[PDB]
Amino acid sequence: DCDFGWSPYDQHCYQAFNEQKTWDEAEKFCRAQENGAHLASIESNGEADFVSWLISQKDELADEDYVWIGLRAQNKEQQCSSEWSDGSSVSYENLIDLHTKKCGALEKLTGFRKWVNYYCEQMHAFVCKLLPY
Amino acid sequence: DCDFGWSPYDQHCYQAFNEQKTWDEAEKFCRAQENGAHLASIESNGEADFVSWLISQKDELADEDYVWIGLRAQNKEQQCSSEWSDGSSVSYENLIDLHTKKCGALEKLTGFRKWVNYYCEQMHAFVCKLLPY
Amino acid sequence: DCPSGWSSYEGHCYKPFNEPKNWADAERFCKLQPKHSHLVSFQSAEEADFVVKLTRPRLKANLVWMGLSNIWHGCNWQWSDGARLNYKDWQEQSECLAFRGVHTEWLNMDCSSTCSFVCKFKA
Amino acid sequence: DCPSGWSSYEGHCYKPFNEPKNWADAERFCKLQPKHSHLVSFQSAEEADFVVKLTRPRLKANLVWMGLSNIWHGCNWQWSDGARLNYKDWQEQSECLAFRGVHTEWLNMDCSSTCSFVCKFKA
Ligand SMILES: [Cl-]
Ligand SMILES: [Cl-]
Ligand SMILES: [Cl-]
Ligand SMILES: [Cl-]
Ligand code: NA
Ligand code: NA
Ligand code: NA
Ligand code: NA
Ligand code: NA
Ligand code: NA
Ligand code: NA
Ligand code: NA
Repeated sequence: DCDFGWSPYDQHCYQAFNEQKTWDEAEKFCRAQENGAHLASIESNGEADFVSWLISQKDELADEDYVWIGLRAQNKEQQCSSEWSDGSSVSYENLIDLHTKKCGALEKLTGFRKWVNYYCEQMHAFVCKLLPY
Repeated sequence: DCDFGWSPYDQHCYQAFNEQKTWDEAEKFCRAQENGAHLASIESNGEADFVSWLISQKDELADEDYVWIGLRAQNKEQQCSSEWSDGSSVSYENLIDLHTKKCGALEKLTGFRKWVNYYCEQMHAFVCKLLPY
Repeated sequence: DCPSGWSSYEGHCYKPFNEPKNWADAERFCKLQPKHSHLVSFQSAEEADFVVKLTRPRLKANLVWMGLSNIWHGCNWQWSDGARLNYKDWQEQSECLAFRGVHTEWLNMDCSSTCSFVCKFKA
Repeated sequence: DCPSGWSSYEGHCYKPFNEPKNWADAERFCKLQPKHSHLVSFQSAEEADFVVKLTRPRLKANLVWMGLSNIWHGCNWQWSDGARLNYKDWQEQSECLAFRGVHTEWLNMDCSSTCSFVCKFKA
């Protein structure tokens, strides 16, 4: 039972929002939609194709580089390389003034299919996925 | 008297930094360089051509969409349309959850020449301009 | 009161129109009304709350044009180094303001995107 | 001590090389040293302060490779809706870490960009 603005696919409902939000703002927004949605997960080929068609069809969208989906690293360090190339492990880190690429996005130049890790605090358009009631 | 990393043009020194900073972080960074630089101003055709050549020559750069330069609105309202289309002036505003496009950038798809107002809190590569000592 | 199909709030008449137009075409359409009118303007929260009450039944949840265009144009732009902003080289770009048919929150959009809109005139 | 042209800090030998290579070519070059070696690793602030002292005279202020590659790879990626991350579809992209020849601050870079680097081995 999808609402106007949402597109059905495979028992879920999807909507690409042209508001530009941080990855956290986008997820929170999605949760506040209908009976509570999330940034889209992509769980298959078919769905990747669907989400990709959904975006490429949203006209406000735009010319837009990146589109958030629900991918986030968890993490737990602030970079994910556990060892230096000499086999030693990383204890001291100097990540002051460096932003992390721990949120996943779809990208215009790769047809909104391939996943790109990118900076979470960057504002972009996004896709919500919902299981209707 | 330009340092290594800086390019001379017209008595000034320029450098495109591939670190991705907010417009405020970028300007502050620039001020902390040499005897104190700023995000680039573009004050002519020649300089626009120069800055544009500078970027298109920086290899890390990249494939990068936007490059901050020193353009900022001042402002003073949070949107710059003083009147509604009915001639009345704007007193109530609902800009909660809306980010402002009050910082200026050069853009890849327009040859790093034409100026684009864009969101200040977006992190990008940037160009500093310096008057050597 | 207000002509049939229009609604009054506080001496003014309002009508929603569910018909994607770009900002200019939408403001055009309002000007073309038998009583010449403009895209809705908001002077208060309560006027915004009344307009979304109107948009909701049929327009929600489309973006709806309000009457604010070129919102990034006449800003006091300056150089951080203090140089005179004499030479200029801007795109070729315009933004306009809209709200969803369901909340009062404004949204900045390309002026050539296509939304619904509300017309407004003084009674 | 350390072979000529190398410098010791705390049981290890270091050499700067001002020669733009991509991360792999740079780590390659280190491995090719007569004593087989790697891109510098940092275990402390004081070791970083010593290495920038080395980089400064000739390399500063180039980006310099340190020995951390694929820095965004083995993160514990998940879906915000809790679905199993079973299906996958990542680019085709790798990031590596570098610092400027003048400060201790790290910088994430495309692994196929071209920087200077420092080799390190145990004495
Ligand atoms: Cl209609
Ligand atoms: Cl505008
Ligand atoms: Cl060399
Ligand atoms: Cl990586
Ligand atoms: Na299918
Ligand atoms: Na170890
Ligand atoms: Na010239
Ligand atoms: Na007025
Ligand atoms: Na009526
Ligand atoms: Na009425
Ligand atoms: Na020596
Ligand atoms: Na020595």
